[PDB]
Amino acid sequence: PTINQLVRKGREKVRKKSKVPALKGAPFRRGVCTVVRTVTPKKPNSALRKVAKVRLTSGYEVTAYIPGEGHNLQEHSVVLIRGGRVKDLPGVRYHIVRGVYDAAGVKDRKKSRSKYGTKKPKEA
Amino acid sequence: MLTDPIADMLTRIRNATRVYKESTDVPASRFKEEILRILAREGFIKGYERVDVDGKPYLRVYLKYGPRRQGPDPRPEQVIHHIRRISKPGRRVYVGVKEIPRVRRGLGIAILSTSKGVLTDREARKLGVGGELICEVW
RNA sequence: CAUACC
RNA sequence: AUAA
RNA sequence: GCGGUGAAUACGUUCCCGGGCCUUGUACACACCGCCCGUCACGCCAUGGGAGCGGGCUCUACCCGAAGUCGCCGGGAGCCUACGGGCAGGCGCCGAGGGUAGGGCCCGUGACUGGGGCGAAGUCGUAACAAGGUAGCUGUACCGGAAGGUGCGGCUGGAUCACUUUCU
RNA sequence: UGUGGACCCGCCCCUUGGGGUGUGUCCAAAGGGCUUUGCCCGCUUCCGGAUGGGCCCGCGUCCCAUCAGCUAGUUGGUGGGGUAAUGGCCCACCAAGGCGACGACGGGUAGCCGGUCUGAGAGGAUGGCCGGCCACAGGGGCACUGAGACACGGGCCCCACUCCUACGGGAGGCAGCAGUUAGGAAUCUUCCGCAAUGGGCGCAAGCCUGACGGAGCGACGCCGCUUGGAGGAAGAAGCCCUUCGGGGUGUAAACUCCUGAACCCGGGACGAAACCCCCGACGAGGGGACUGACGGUACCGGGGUAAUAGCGCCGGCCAACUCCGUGCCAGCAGCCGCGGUAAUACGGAGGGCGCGAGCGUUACCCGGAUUCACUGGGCGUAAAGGGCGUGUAGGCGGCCUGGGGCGUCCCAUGUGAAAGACCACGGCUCAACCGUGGGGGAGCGUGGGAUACGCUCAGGCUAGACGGUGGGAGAGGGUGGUGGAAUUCCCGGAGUAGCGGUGAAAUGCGCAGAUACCGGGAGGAACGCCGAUGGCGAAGGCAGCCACCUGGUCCACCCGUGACGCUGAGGCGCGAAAGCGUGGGGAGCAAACCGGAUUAGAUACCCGGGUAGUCCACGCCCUAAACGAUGCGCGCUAGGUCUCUGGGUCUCCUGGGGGCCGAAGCUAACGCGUUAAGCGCGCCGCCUGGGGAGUACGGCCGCAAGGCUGAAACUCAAAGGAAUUGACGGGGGCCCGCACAAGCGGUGGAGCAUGU
Ligand SMILES: NC[C@@H]1O[C@H](O[C@H]2[C@@H](O)[C@H](O[C@@H]3[C@@H](O)[C@H](N)C[C@H](N)[C@H]3O[C@H]3O[C@H](CO)[C@@H](O)[C@H](O)[C@H]3N)O[C@@H]2CO)[C@H](N)[C@@H](O)[C@@H]1O
Ligand SMILES: [Mg+2]
Ligand SMILES: [Mg+2]
Ligand SMILES: [Mg+2]
Ligand SMILES: [Mg+2]
Ligand SMILES: [Mg+2]
Ligand SMILES: [Mg+2]
Ligand SMILES: [Mg+2]
Ligand SMILES: [Mg+2]
Ligand SMILES: [Mg+2]
Ligand SMILES: [Mg+2]
Ligand SMILES: [Mg+2]
Ligand SMILES: [Mg+2]
Ligand SMILES: [Mg+2]
Ligand SMILES: [Mg+2]
Ligand SMILES: [Mg+2]
Ligand SMILES: [Mg+2]
Ligand SMILES: [Mg+2]
Ligand SMILES: [Mg+2]
Ligand SMILES: [Mg+2]
Ligand SMILES: [Mg+2]
Ligand SMILES: [Mg+2]
Ligand SMILES: [Mg+2]
Ligand SMILES: [Mg+2]
Ligand SMILES: [Mg+2]
Ligand SMILES: [Mg+2]
Ligand SMILES: [Mg+2]
Ligand SMILES: [Mg+2]
Ligand SMILES: [Mg+2]
Ligand SMILES: [Mg+2]
Ligand SMILES: [Mg+2]
Ligand SMILES: [Mg+2]
Ligand SMILES: [Mg+2]
Ligand SMILES: [Mg+2]
Ligand SMILES: [Mg+2]
Ligand SMILES: [Mg+2]
Ligand SMILES: [Mg+2]
Ligand SMILES: [Mg+2]
Ligand SMILES: [Mg+2]
Ligand SMILES: [Mg+2]
Ligand SMILES: [Mg+2]
Ligand SMILES: [Mg+2]
Ligand SMILES: [Mg+2]
Ligand SMILES: [Mg+2]
Ligand SMILES: [Mg+2]
Ligand SMILES: [Mg+2]
Ligand SMILES: [Mg+2]
Ligand SMILES: [Mg+2]
Ligand SMILES: [Mg+2]
Ligand SMILES: [Mg+2]
Ligand SMILES: [Mg+2]
Ligand SMILES: [Mg+2]
Ligand SMILES: [Mg+2]
Ligand SMILES: [Mg+2]
Ligand SMILES: [Mg+2]
Ligand SMILES: [Mg+2]
Ligand SMILES: [Mg+2]
Ligand SMILES: [Mg+2]
Ligand SMILES: [Mg+2]
Ligand SMILES: [Mg+2]
Ligand SMILES: [Mg+2]
Ligand SMILES: [Mg+2]
Ligand SMILES: [Mg+2]
Ligand SMILES: [Mg+2]
Ligand SMILES: [Mg+2]
Ligand SMILES: [Mg+2]
Ligand SMILES: [Mg+2]
Ligand SMILES: [Mg+2]
Ligand SMILES: [Mg+2]
Ligand SMILES: [Mg+2]
Ligand SMILES: [Mg+2]
Ligand SMILES: [Mg+2]
Ligand SMILES: [Mg+2]
Ligand SMILES: [Mg+2]
Ligand SMILES: [Mg+2]
Ligand SMILES: [Mg+2]
Ligand SMILES: [Mg+2]
Ligand SMILES: [Mg+2]
Ligand SMILES: [Mg+2]
Ligand SMILES: [Mg+2]
Ligand SMILES: [Mg+2]
Ligand SMILES: [Mg+2]
Ligand SMILES: [Mg+2]
Ligand SMILES: [Mg+2]
Ligand SMILES: [Mg+2]
Ligand SMILES: [Mg+2]
Ligand SMILES: [Mg+2]
Ligand SMILES: [Mg+2]
Ligand SMILES: [Mg+2]
Ligand SMILES: [Mg+2]
Ligand SMILES: [Mg+2]
Ligand SMILES: [Mg+2]
Ligand SMILES: [Mg+2]
Ligand SMILES: [Mg+2]
Ligand SMILES: [Mg+2]
Ligand SMILES: [Mg+2]
Ligand SMILES: [Mg+2]
Ligand SMILES: [Mg+2]
Ligand SMILES: [Mg+2]
Ligand SMILES: [Mg+2]
Ligand SMILES: [Mg+2]
Ligand SMILES: [Mg+2]
Ligand SMILES: [Mg+2]
Ligand SMILES: [Mg+2]
Ligand SMILES: [Mg+2]
Ligand SMILES: [Mg+2]
Ligand SMILES: [Mg+2]
Ligand SMILES: [Mg+2]
Ligand SMILES: [Mg+2]
Ligand SMILES: [Mg+2]
Ligand SMILES: [Mg+2]
Ligand SMILES: [Mg+2]
Ligand SMILES: [Mg+2]
Ligand SMILES: [Mg+2]
Ligand SMILES: [Mg+2]
Ligand SMILES: [Mg+2]
Ligand SMILES: [Mg+2]
Ligand SMILES: [Mg+2]
Ligand SMILES: [Mg+2]
Repeated sequence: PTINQLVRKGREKVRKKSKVPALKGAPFRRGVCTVVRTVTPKKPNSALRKVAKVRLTSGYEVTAYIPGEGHNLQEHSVVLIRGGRVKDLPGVRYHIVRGVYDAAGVKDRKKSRSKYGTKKPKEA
Repeated sequence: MLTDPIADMLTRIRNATRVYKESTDVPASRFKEEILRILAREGFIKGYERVDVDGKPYLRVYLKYGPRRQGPDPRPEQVIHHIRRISKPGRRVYVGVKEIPRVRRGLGIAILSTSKGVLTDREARKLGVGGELICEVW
């Protein structure tokens, strides 16, 4: 635009809306499972995907994903969610922390251990 | 109407050179003329002169180019590679002496208008003033 | 090729 | 019908 | 594989099937057995309207009004006095807040209800893309399970021109 | 008592209530200690200093205009009250003012700053440690006492909450240090000491300081440091791979020697010299004594053990590949994407890469993002030119001269605290950390100067703009009038068996005589040829002919005015079609509708009917593919050719307008190219990935239908433009083939053979 116009109006700065209202800003948020489900992916994917509907201390009902091959979450399990969209299930934006609260660490896992949250296999 | 008569000239010149005219006519003003004085001095033109078209006063500028060149396209190098208005109406640009720009590491000039009169970049800095930055030429 | 329904 |  | 006997017909290129070259249009590229549209069914999600309930903030008028300063009185109507005056007390303005009436705004909740967006392989047709087989798109108006159709006018971002002929 | 000060009135200087001066009036005090006639500490009044404050002003300080009007102590006056002091701070009376698009009023959000993070910078984000200011002390008011408070550990009252209660009544206030509990993803010891520094009172000795100096917990952060160092096979074992030869882990290990974190013993701090006391004088100066929380710590000396390694990753981006398991499952995934039986992408293993007392994850800020572009973007077709005008504010403005000096530039000077940031030299063994010094600094204040450009004032000019005179072309607009062709209907004539319509038909019309044909009439609507390669208009749009009314325009003369100019948020007007209201009209056409066909169906295309509507007047509506999908103005930059309309010396020259081709140049390309999409300047409008959505909400407008303005949640990795090569078309053109056609013999039926 003309300068007189920038003078008159000006450039409007950009607002950047969150990808993840885990309120507080906070890194994570605790909630309870109010159902464990299986979900079908989309696009060129097929499998049965473990999710939970969680009701949060944020006072928010969001659907989290339950990573790992084995999971132990039930229709009253308390859990810690943590943000991280699952690319295939639309509307699944947060992940669940494996190793915190009711959620068990993955079992007999030896590689990417601290995600999945499993201790250190012990011997000599 | 003619809103900026300086840009008109600056441009009039830019236009003429890109088709390699021998000379071009700008309608005349002392201030326009006081610029051509510098263009001329610093080697960008061959000089100018007050001609007179249809009984109204013009400044004929005499343009200056390179030598003919090699390969396809023999059109010569331009002397005024580049020439552009800095300060304009509704955006006047003024600079302190500590802010007069080094154009192309001095390979080009920057005419500016001070209370000691119209002057090159080197001229004002080595003379201690600042003013309205008119235009870069390189 | 591997699948899905009538 | 669906995926390559 | 081999010899013996030994024909008919071909005007023509309009139709049917394939193929070559040039050109045009294209939303096709696993290339028309392509692409694609909308209703509908199943499922997940956020959301508009909403009678009525619960809560907060504010404004206008009227009324009650603590504390406290300030003002008036301070009286044979209490205390002190050097008679000048002080104090106690009393009234009044203001005044936190409260209440009655009307209005404006903000959040929760909610019977009922409208559409939305997503989710390999459910249903109906086939609107669009090739002149998409009635050029398309468009403002508006009416009509129809659905894409849509028709009127009127506009645009070219239409191939250029001889009964309907869906899907892959 | 009156040094002196305060108050009224007068006078001088000053210029706001500052400083003198005269009369009048008013106003002072406190004692205490001794080494006891002199010192120490106090008290009183006045003047000055220092330090700390109050108040006022210029400029700067987030988002929403889907918040455009706001204000009654409101705005000013006079006189009062009040205060340390100005002031509608408060009060009475008087005037009717004050503020707002330069964003008032309302709403939303927020303590502000030095600084901090990021960034090449401009910018963006932030205000956590520390320092400055402000505000608050359960919530709301209020004053008292004081130099100072409207007072966190002071007072009163109202409210809410906990506690005591003999039922009337009382008591509390951690957002001081610790600590408990609650909420949360999450945040410390109910520690030590007044030794240092600082504060309060005291003459002092001292006392009081949860200020503070220290220790404690937490890898939370930075910095430093260790888990060893040199030798050691042509290369153990195990695990891995293999072309069955081998190759890998790998000098790694074992093992040889060497230092010696941990740990033990001994010495053991700096921080602390003042206050006090003595000589001198209670001064300067000299002498003396006391004091350590941290802490038996830091540090120094001797003794001395081979003595923690994790986490992430290895499809591309992005350093690092091989087996097994799995089979669109189980799973991965920041984006693109991996997995459907040979997965370097999933799970394990060997190996490898990267960091390492850490390594990853999630969250948030800047960056890359010139992706809000001032630096540093765009709008013909990708998102974006307002439907068009007229014009308000505002922005911008030709040539010459003079004044001023607002902008602009320059010199000097004041301010820019410390911390932090930059550089040097230093202190802890280094660093982290800290000390000393230097350097820079935006911005504002003052004094002096410059005057080109911008501004303003005063003159001047004619080249921009307008005017005058003469001449022109036009479907430009409004009103009245009028012309012929056709369709339809009505009357008459003649004439008889159909007409119509389609791919084929039917519905339909026709013996009450239609269709065709002739003559007469009524009407409604639209104007053939001329006619486009045309013209006019700002756009929408405008075409029979005549007249009147009226708008724009172009040329010649170079006559007049003298910068009067451009653009233009709001406003106001105009605005195809459809649609609406009130009357009128109604030939033809025709949404809806009623029928006939077609079809698998056919709520369609085809056919026969047909209402609104199409027409008029008046009033609304305000939209569009309202398109050149290209805002208006001006200047500049080869030419050729066709055309419309002026002028001139009329083979041609010179204007205005409409096309085509093309120089330079531009463009992603297509294209544009003196009718720019080139080169430039002024101004307006608009864009910021797709969907949700031109939706919801709010406002405004409308009789309505709706229009204008116009989001968010949620959701995707695309959506797009141009071109390229194909393939394709129920697109074109050209052309073949027993492809059809022209022929002659077959199969399909029968019985059987053979294959399925
Ligand atoms: N998101 C689609 C929106 O709704 C419509 O599309 C929606 C429906 O029409 C459509 O339905 C299609 C159907 O057309 C088609 N013939 C069959 C198909 N299985 C369906 O698909 C749907 O349903 C199945 C389960 O039944 C889901 O697994 C699948 O994800 C979903 N797309 O599925 C869509 C919802 O995902 C509009 N056409 C479209 O324009 C609009 O964008
Ligand atoms: Mg993430
Ligand atoms: Mg992984
Ligand atoms: Mg063919
Ligand atoms: Mg050939
Ligand atoms: Mg071809
Ligand atoms: Mg070819
Ligand atoms: Mg081709
Ligand atoms: Mg098809
Ligand atoms: Mg609601
Ligand atoms: Mg209420
Ligand atoms: Mg009262
Ligand atoms: Mg009272
Ligand atoms: Mg009283
Ligand atoms: Mg009240
Ligand atoms: Mg179709
Ligand atoms: Mg088809
Ligand atoms: Mg089409
Ligand atoms: Mg309807
Ligand atoms: Mg449509
Ligand atoms: Mg219809
Ligand atoms: Mg049409
Ligand atoms: Mg006296
Ligand atoms: Mg006196
Ligand atoms: Mg005076
Ligand atoms: Mg006096
Ligand atoms: Mg006295
Ligand atoms: Mg005494
Ligand atoms: Mg002072
Ligand atoms: Mg008043
Ligand atoms: Mg006063
Ligand atoms: Mg007053
Ligand atoms: Mg405001
Ligand atoms: Mg605050
Ligand atoms: Mg800042
Ligand atoms: Mg940048
Ligand atoms: Mg803090
Ligand atoms: Mg702070
Ligand atoms: Mg509290
Ligand atoms: Mg307290
Ligand atoms: Mg808790
Ligand atoms: Mg102390
Ligand atoms: Mg002390
Ligand atoms: Mg070694
Ligand atoms: Mg030793
Ligand atoms: Mg040894
Ligand atoms: Mg002491
Ligand atoms: Mg002595
Ligand atoms: Mg001494
Ligand atoms: Mg060892
Ligand atoms: Mg690599
Ligand atoms: Mg193998
Ligand atoms: Mg499985
Ligand atoms: Mg495998
Ligand atoms: Mg594979
Ligand atoms: Mg692998
Ligand atoms: Mg990977
Ligand atoms: Mg960078
Ligand atoms: Mg940026
Ligand atoms: Mg852009
Ligand atoms: Mg388009
Ligand atoms: Mg566009
Ligand atoms: Mg336009
Ligand atoms: Mg409009
Ligand atoms: Mg438009
Ligand atoms: Mg205008
Ligand atoms: Mg103006
Ligand atoms: Mg001006
Ligand atoms: Mg000027
Ligand atoms: Mg001047
Ligand atoms: Mg000045
Ligand atoms: Mg500083
Ligand atoms: Mg910096
Ligand atoms: Mg050092
Ligand atoms: Mg320093
Ligand atoms: Mg200054
Ligand atoms: Mg100055
Ligand atoms: Mg001067
Ligand atoms: Mg003048
Ligand atoms: Mg005239
Ligand atoms: Mg006309
Ligand atoms: Mg008749
Ligand atoms: Mg007869
Ligand atoms: Mg009949
Ligand atoms: Mg008969
Ligand atoms: Mg007839
Ligand atoms: Mg007749
Ligand atoms: Mg009639
Ligand atoms: Mg034309
Ligand atoms: Mg035109
Ligand atoms: Mg048109
Ligand atoms: Mg006229
Ligand atoms: Mg003249
Ligand atoms: Mg004159
Ligand atoms: Mg209209
Ligand atoms: Mg109409
Ligand atoms: Mg009507
Ligand atoms: Mg009628
Ligand atoms: Mg009809
Ligand atoms: Mg019909
Ligand atoms: Mg009607
Ligand atoms: Mg009308
Ligand atoms: Mg002629
Ligand atoms: Mg022309
Ligand atoms: Mg070119
Ligand atoms: Mg090109
Ligand atoms: Mg061209
Ligand atoms: Mg131009
Ligand atoms: Mg362009
Ligand atoms: Mg727009
Ligand atoms: Mg969008
Ligand atoms: Mg969007
Ligand atoms: Mg609309
Ligand atoms: Mg609305
Ligand atoms: Mg209404
Ligand atoms: Mg394309
Ligand atoms: Mg073809
Ligand atoms: Mg044949
Ligand atoms: Mg047989």
